Amino acid sequence: MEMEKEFEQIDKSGSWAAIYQDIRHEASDFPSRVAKLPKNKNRNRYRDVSPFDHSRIKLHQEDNDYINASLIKMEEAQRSYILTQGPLPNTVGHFWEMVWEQKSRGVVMLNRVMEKGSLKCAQYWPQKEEKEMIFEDTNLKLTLISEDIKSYYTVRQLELENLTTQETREILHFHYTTWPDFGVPESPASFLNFLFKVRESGSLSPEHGPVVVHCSAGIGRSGTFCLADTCLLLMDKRKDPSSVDIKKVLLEMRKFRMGLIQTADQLRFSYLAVIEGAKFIM
Ligand SMILES: NC(=S)Cn1cnc(Cl)c1Cl
Repeated sequence: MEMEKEFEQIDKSGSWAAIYQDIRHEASDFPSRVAKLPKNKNRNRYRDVSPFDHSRIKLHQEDNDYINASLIKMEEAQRSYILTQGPLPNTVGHFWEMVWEQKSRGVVMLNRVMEKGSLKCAQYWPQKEEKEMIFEDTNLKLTLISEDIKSYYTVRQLELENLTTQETREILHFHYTTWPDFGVPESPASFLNFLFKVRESGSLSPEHGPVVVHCSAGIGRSGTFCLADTCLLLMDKRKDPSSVDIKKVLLEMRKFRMGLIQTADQLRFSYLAVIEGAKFIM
């Protein structure tokens, strides 16, 4: 079926939970043996969210190459994303090592450091120009260059330096600051505006390594971001945009990381975002 009318048909019939459970039943299951080794317990935020072995990002380190991160490679859309968890106190250095080694231009953050009165990820970037951060385990230096605070999101320019080679690179930090503590946003308008700002920066483009995207577990909000982006790109590329099937795209992405889209409300919100974004395109 088309998307917008499939949408109203699920709303009128109130069957979002049944649609979402079908997705969960059909989703791929692949091994995640490296993630479950005992030496990696303090590298995982949640025991039930792990990268598959076949698609995990490897650190270029011979001691321990493990990080909770997955490469999502979308062949028809010609887009790649790295989806990861919010860094932990003992993985902030690994996180920036990955950004460096994978040649990423942008980092997309969809959570606040504290939500619901608890810490959802480490404070992994510097908050003042004159107070830079040094990650001694991976030999990197990170400096805040500039910061632009808007009503729904903040963009930061950062300088990452590889202290071994003295090479430097500019990283853009796109921070969506207004996702609610419970539920999903009422309108997708500010999320779509944010997606378009990331696109405009070049961070999603083939001349760079894959964008790094995260929330707390790296599957819920993060899944919504890449699912909406890929669906809109396919609607631009194809002769028949109504052939784009969001449930099929989601199942393809779930071949690369488990659990993408965590609730039936996130699924409905993803439909809403794609439906509204397609118009604005023309
Ligand atoms: N009809 C479409 S959108 C084909 N398809 C299904 N899943 C993905 Cl990804 C693609 Cl492409």
